[PDB]
Amino acid sequence: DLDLAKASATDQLKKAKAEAQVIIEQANKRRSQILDEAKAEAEQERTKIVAQ
Amino acid sequence: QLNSTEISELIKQRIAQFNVVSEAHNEGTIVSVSDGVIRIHGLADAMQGEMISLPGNRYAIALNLERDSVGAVVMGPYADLAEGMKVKATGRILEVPVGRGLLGRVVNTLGAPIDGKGPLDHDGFSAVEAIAPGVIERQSVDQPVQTGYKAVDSMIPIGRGQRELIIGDRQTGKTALAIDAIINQRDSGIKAIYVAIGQKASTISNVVRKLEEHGALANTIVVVATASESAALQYLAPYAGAAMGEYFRDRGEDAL
Ligand SMILES: Nc1ncnc2c1ncn2[C@@H]1O[C@H](COP(=O)(O)OP(=O)(O)OP(=O)(O)O)[C@@H](O)[C@H]1O
Ligand SMILES: [Mg+2]
Repeated sequence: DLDLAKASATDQLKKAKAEAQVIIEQANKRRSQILDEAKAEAEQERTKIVAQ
Repeated sequence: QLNSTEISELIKQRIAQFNVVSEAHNEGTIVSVSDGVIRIHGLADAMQGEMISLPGNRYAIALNLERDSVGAVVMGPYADLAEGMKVKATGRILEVPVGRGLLGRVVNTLGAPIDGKGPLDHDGFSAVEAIAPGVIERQSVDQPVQTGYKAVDSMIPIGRGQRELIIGDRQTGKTALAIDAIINQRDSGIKAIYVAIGQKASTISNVVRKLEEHGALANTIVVVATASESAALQYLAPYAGAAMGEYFRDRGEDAL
């Protein structure tokens, strides 16, 4: 159970590093969504202002 | 394109419209003046609620027909008057212009335009004092009036033809809620009217500017009586505003 415990602890440690990365990846994607919708709303607003 | 020739043609057309032959009129004299109230001697042919024309372009309303005098109120600055000035009687009962050509204009309670846009186009006149349609002529309200806000469309819904009082203390958002209601009818096919009684003038200009900023102004009539103007004008402001709204009601359209 020393051999088992060392191997299993490493598998757990691997897992946490991986899942931290996938959270950060998804966060950058959500950032990109927010910013692209920011560009979209910027343009829409300008189209209103010129008519005024 | 601004064009001089079309203006010249219009002036000539006004000369053609003028009729030189005169008409007999009943006349009277101002006897006493105070605080916008007037006492007039003469006008044997006057009727209660009539519009009396004073010197200049100002008018007055006949309130009391006493035995030997008429009690009246000036619809403007009264300080320029003096006992003895002749006043003529227009048989017209108090009236104001009406029509769909008024949309997008800022107008005094006497129907005169206050904006710099120019003279006004109207589909005749409607009377300021009138009695509303009777019990048999009414119909149940069955259609929504979608204002912008979540709360009042969900909890306190308003139907076309309903009367709903926005009540609260000063600086609580009453004005904002009302004009956001106007602005959301911009596309719903409901005509809008805004009557400002006694507000500070700067407010009214800022409100019209915000209505223009969202493109709702082309769907609104705005009636103005500033805090500076004579009390009679304020008192009659909502009645004039009501007289304009009835035009759309009676032609089968919806108005707010
Ligand atoms: N939805 C809102 N969110 C935040 N502030 C708002 C909102 N609606 C209105 N206000 C604010 O309320 C304040 C007063 O608005 P408003 O002029 O409509 O009030 P009022 O009670 O009608 O005022 P008054 O009695 O002076 O006419 C303004 O500062 C405005 O920004
Ligand atoms: Mg207000």
